Amino acid sequence: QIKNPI
Amino acid sequence: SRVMVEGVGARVVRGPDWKWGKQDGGEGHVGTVRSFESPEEVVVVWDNGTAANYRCSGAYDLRILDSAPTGIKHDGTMCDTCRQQPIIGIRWKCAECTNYDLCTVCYHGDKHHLRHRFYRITTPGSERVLLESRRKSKKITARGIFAGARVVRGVDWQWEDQDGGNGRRGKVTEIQDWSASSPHSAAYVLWDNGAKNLYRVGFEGMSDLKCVQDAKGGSFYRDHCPVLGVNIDLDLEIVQSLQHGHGGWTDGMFETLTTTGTVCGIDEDHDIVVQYPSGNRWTFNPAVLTKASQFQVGDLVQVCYDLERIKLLQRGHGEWAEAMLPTLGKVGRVQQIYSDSDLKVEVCGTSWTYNPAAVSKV
Ligand SMILES: [Zn+2]
Ligand SMILES: [Zn+2]
Repeated sequence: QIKNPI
Repeated sequence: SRVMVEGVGARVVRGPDWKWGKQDGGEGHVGTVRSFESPEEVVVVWDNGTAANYRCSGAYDLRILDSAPTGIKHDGTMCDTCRQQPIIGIRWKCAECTNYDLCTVCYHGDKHHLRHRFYRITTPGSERVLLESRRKSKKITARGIFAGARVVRGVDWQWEDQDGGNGRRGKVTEIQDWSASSPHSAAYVLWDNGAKNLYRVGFEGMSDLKCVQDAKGGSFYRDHCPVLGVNIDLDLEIVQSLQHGHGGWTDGMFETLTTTGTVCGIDEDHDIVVQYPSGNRWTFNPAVLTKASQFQVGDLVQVCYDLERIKLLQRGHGEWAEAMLPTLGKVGRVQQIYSDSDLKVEVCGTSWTYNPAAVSKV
């Protein structure tokens, strides 16, 4: 699962 | 007061503030809302298998393609085309008619009048939002887990070795309702080993499947979707009455009422044979079908050289620009036929979008 900075 | 509905299971595509490259697999590619980290952050599992977190507050990385799998419904309404009652998912109300509404399938499926402007009513609590006409608005194609797609087991798989093993492949035959309260939330799969079954694709935010080859799931008006946070233009009964002695009607044909098929065959039976992106071929009475398009990719066409008319035609379809002036009378090549039947035409080295009436076959 990709973790975006946000 | 109005509040956000944390609609787990919503089928989504990229939104206006998208800045995450090709994570979704490209614009129009579909995914499932799995969960909400917070009211500002949402987790999506794309049909290509990629799972990731996205913004749904201040910035909006996602649009809702179909909320029907969440089971959200507008009690006391009915879709006046397909007669779904209550309307499940987003409600689309014609602003220019008395007491007329469509469901999402019928709205994106170009039912009613394309020149009639609609209100979007996303939830029962939503204030209605007047939209531009569909006829002047951009339409793109949905891609992902739809009929014809090549799939393997997904992250939420819990069905033993029905697929014959993790990584073994199958074909999506049809999108179905996992339950009556959750339409368009499942995919029926025919596995390569001959096994077959129904799997969750949206139901309760679950993703039992993962695309290795995505398929086209029909087209939609992107900018009309709310942010998260041949054809058949006749009623079903008329089609039914007309189909008597011309192929008849069965329930596997409901795709045809909102899907553009291509005339693949005629026959001796005074009737027609049409294929659809699902892979299915169906037979019809001629009176049931209406043509458009009359063009194919590769067709050489001359651009209309009557300025009054091409202005009318282009404006009528929301595609006029003064920079198009030097294309009048020029010969060009049909590069692509859009889902709203407008044409991508290569002319003067460049490509333009044309009303199909604004060009003539050479
Ligand atoms: Zn409908
Ligand atoms: Zn209307």
